Amino acid sequence: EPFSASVWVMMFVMLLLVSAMAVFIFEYFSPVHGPSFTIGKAVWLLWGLVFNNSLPVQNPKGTTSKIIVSIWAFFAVIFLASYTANLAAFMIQRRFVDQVTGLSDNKFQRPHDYSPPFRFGTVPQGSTERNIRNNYPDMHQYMVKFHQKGVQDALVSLKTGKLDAFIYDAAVLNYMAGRDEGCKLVTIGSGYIFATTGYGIALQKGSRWKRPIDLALLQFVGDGEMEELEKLWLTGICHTEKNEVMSSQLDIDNMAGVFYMLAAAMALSLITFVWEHLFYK
Amino acid sequence: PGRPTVPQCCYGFCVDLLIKLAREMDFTYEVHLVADGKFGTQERVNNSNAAAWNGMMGELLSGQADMIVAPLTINNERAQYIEFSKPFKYQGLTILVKKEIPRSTLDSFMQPFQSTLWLLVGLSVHVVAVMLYLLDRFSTLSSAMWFSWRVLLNSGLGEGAPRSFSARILGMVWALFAMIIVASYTANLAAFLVLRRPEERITGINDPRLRNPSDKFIYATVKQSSVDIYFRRQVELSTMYRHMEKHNYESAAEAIQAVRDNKLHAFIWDSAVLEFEASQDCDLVTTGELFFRSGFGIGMRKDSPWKQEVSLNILKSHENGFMEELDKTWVRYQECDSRSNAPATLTFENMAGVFYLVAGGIVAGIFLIFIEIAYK
Amino acid sequence: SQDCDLVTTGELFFRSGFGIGMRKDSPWKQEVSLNILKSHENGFMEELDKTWVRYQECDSRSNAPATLTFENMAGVFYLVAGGIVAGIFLIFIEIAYK
Amino acid sequence: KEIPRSTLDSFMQPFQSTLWLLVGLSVHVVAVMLYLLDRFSLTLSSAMWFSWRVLLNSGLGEGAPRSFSARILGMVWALFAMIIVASYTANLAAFLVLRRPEERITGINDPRLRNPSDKFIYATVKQSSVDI
Amino acid sequence: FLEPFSADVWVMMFVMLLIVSAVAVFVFEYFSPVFTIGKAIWLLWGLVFNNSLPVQNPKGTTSKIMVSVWAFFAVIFLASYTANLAAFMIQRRYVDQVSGLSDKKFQRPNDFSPAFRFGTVPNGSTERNIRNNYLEMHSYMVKFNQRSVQDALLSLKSGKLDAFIYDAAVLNYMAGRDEGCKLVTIGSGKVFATTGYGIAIQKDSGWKRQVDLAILQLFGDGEMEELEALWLTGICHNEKNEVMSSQLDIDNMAGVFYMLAAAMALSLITFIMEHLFY
Ligand SMILES: *[C@@H]1O[C@H](CO)[C@@H](O)[C@H](O)[C@H]1NC(C)=O
Repeated sequence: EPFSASVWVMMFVMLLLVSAMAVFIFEYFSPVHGPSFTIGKAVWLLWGLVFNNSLPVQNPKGTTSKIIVSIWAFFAVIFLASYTANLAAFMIQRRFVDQVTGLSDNKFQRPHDYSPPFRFGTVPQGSTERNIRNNYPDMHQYMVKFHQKGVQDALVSLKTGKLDAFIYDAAVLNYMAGRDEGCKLVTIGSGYIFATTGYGIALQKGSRWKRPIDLALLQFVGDGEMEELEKLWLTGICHTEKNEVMSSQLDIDNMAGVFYMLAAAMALSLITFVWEHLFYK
Repeated sequence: PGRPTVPQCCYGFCVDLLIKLAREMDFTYEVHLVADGKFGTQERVNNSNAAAWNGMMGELLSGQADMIVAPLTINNERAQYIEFSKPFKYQGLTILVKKEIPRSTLDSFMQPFQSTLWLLVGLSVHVVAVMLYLLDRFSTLSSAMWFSWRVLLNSGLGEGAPRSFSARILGMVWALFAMIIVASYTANLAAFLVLRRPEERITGINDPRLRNPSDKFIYATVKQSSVDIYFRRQVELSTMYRHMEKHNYESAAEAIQAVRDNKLHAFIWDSAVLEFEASQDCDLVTTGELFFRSGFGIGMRKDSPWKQEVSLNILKSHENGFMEELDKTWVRYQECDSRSNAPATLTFENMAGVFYLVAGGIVAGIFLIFIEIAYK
Repeated sequence: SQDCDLVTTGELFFRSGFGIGMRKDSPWKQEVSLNILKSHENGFMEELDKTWVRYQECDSRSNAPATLTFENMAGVFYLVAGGIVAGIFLIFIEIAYK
Repeated sequence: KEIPRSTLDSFMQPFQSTLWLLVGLSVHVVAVMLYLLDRFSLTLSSAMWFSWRVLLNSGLGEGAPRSFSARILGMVWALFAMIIVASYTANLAAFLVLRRPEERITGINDPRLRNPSDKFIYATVKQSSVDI
Repeated sequence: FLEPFSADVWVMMFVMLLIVSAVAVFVFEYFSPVFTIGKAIWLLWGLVFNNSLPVQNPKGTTSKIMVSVWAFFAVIFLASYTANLAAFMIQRRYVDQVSGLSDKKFQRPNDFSPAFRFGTVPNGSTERNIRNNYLEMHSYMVKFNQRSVQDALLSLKSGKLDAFIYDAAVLNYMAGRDEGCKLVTIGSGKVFATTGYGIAIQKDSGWKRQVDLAILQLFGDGEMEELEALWLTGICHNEKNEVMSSQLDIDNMAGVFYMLAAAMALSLITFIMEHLFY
């Protein structure tokens, strides 16, 4: 598309250059069989040479056309090189990230409508169950139906596909990504949990060892060790660099997009048939 | 299998050094290898529960061997007991283990194969012929199909586009997309080239997997190895100390083998002994940053009036490049290929298949010419 | 996210969290937090952050083709037109010669 | 923000132009060499077109080699020309190598934290938690 | 493309032609009562390497089609060949020209026609050692001697000097704490005259062993690693450097161009030979 703002118009402009080249050429061809079809071939013949050759076309003779063509050929070559570079850039663009809206997504909000069978679930007796019941009661019931108990239950289920996906404290889940064997599990989008909280410690309501306790704790926040503890226990394998992916199945829906353009062209040719079908007297 | 003293021939870097000293030094030498498998470390003596380090060193305290010529790391725990010369080498502990990388022979074309559509659309290229016939109406099949095959393959056979100009527009479209597909493939071929599937676990000091050991971390060292002191003293590593201990070996040959045999996923040892082996086989790899650096020195019983001279002598060996010359002289002879990407004649077999298909083709060809004969 | 001429360094350090402030003997302290907790759980907090924060984003727009790189291509295009004119008279002279 | 990058014509100067000048000259010599023997036992222009056919990849096909020896010559030179353009496709490949590594600065690892560079000034807000 | 070129690809290409040649003569002759020549060789040539071949196309149905299949697979291989060379382009060891002084290039500047340059700080253990072992290097380098390490750095950094030589710890820290990351340690920075910093004492009477003990306790505690990260640790950690879009350089293709010229000469004298046959 980027070539299109400047490049696509110039291609049309490129055809206009071709007419001038033909004009120089026509005089040379006939100072004064039916080579006149050549200009048409050039529009088509020139065009074929533009994209990766592969045109039997027709053999132009006029001396000027060979130079003019070589100038265009040069262009076509560097175009292709440019096209390859753009494709080369895409290989970078071909990074596959998870496509989901998490809790917000309709797959979660209205699970029944989808034909495919998928289920989300969480651990029993959790703080969230309540959030779910205070978000969607029905969703909580669905989670209750497919209840698991241990991390590894969920894990295996996810690795086996018994469980479609799994919601839990992100911190732990991040740690799970921190410890996956094979790195097949990721967080939602960026990983914002969408529930915001931090760990807390109980104290007798009457008790206040915490107000006194608080002071010690902050400096601890400030101190480098929390991060040491992080590095000590929270360090996780496969840090999420904008991930990059490749496919042995290529793309069949992108291919379909291509084929839709193709199909459009087929329709256009049918229209030109119609024009001849109903050609004016 | 039964081990008893044995007369043997031994040749080494340390031997050349020793004789170098012997020419430089008046003292004459007779060498016998220590009976103990390990150099040895100070340990509880069973019921007595208190004992000399033994092995190579205790024999030294004991006086069995007056002087110790070996590639031994120099540390304070040992140092109080005995004098040590200036250290010859500065080797650091790394973990010598690797997994052969996984690469694909069938992966590049596969991008089509699995896409499935790559084939199906080829057939639809053939179908476009039917549309062209439609174009012909109200203005050969073999030629058409062949023509379609050419656009995938730039055949340029001869006849060209249908008489209708409009019909011919699709030719541009289908060849357009064919071109695009090929190029796209090439890009995805490069996507294979991008790789990076492998994940490095080498930074051990900052590593997460190594610290929290498990049955997936069957990790060891050599039974009674200096690193054990590090694990010993490092209460921080107690967990690892035991995790390590339970899997330890009497020697490097078995310790390297376990990783090679794949009995043990990881092996921990120092650089001087290990890197040479890393060059020697190389399937296995060293990872991370050397930790706990040390320089090798000769071990001798205290008060040796020669240690000082020895230190001067080895100092000279460094000064005159002798030490250096020797290290290049043996180590240099072993090399490991730098990371690089080469095709290696793998993916070529599909083409082997093509040539096999050629044979099938020409066999079919006798029936194809029969057809001309049949219309006889 | 609002000014594309400015960017952040990647590392995040000194992780910390902001909060409301009152004197220790304030009679609204118990009430103020319960309210904050309720707003987090309810989603009110997400509405405010999403409402205000979501207005702006920076993305890696433009790809790499044509554009500035294509400007010198203009020069290339200028080079094709110039060459043909000399050949006209020169070619005619060559024809006259032989 | 970081600085931008140069246009393709500018990019061409680093590799494309010198090779084009040297190689283009080389093609004429190769064309002359085949004729030598042929001459012994606009032909030059035709030879140039045949050799240029590879470069632009126009493949005008205006002319064909005079003798079997030339074809071996063509077999030699034609293959070389193909290699030369494939190396031009390597040049094609080189254009996509323009991606910039750039720079990032670590909170503690980076040199700036190590020293407030005299040339490199950094700061925060006065009487703030960051100051503390 | 070296492995594929080395084996099977060429032999297979001959067979396809040969199969076609047998079939084409028999089939073509089958098609017309009233031939595989060089043109067939060109066809192996046309199908095999990105077209650009104008000589001919065989007049038969079975072989021609088979080759179009070949060509399509061959194109894949061509594409892969491009990718193979792209793999080269992906990374490169831009460290090819280096001297470790055991080469003798440093031993003499004069052997190399342009004047080379290297220098070190005078009144150093390095300079004294140099004078002791290598005289010529000292006597030559006296001109390239520099006032101070910042100034020695000025001679390296702004140009007017190629290489600088100094203590390895300082040079390694300097590499890490480099304003420009272009400066890199020689080779692996593996140093000759392997040495370490030392602490003075008077003579045989002194702290002796008790003092050394403390030192190796530091290693055990692990403080030195922390202190290394804080004081010693280096910017732009010395990974193998990666070069992108480096100016094109040809040396092996130059060889190929020479192969071409030689092959031509052979065919020219072959024609002479043939002529003589007569
Ligand atoms: C060594 O330093 C001393 C004191 O600055 C100076 O006098 C002398 O010139 C220096 N050595 C030489 C000859 O460069």
